[PDB]
Amino acid sequence: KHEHGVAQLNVALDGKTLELELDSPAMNLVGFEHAASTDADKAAVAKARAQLEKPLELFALPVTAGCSVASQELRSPLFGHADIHAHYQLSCEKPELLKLLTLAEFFKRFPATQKIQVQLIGPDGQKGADLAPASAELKL
Ligand SMILES: [Zn+2]
Ligand SMILES: [Zn+2]
Repeated sequence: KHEHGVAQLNVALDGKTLELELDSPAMNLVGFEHAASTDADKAAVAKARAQLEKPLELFALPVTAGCSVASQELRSPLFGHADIHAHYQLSCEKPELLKLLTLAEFFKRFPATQKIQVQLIGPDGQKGADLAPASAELKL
């Protein structure tokens, strides 16, 4: 799907491993999808790329759970419709303390995003949910 204002989040939590795949039209992240001609356009892309480099902050992961970034890919053309793909593998020393997942911070920092669609998979099974700025929590 490429619906402006909607992003997909796949989440896989197995023991100490946390895996996060975000797919999004750029419209909700930089505010356009045209090539980055100008240099008030180039700044807008650098800002986005920077917030996407700090997943512990953007996904508001508890510090209690001792989560570390193992690895991180950010593919996009901007790095005539355009997507942005972000992939993160994370290692958490105390995953028992990963109770909830808030996209509150995400909606804060990319407010042109109206909805995120979450797949979660753990050893417990598969969970699905539309998150909105109102309703932005999911129980793991
Ligand atoms: Zn588009
Ligand atoms: Zn990927």
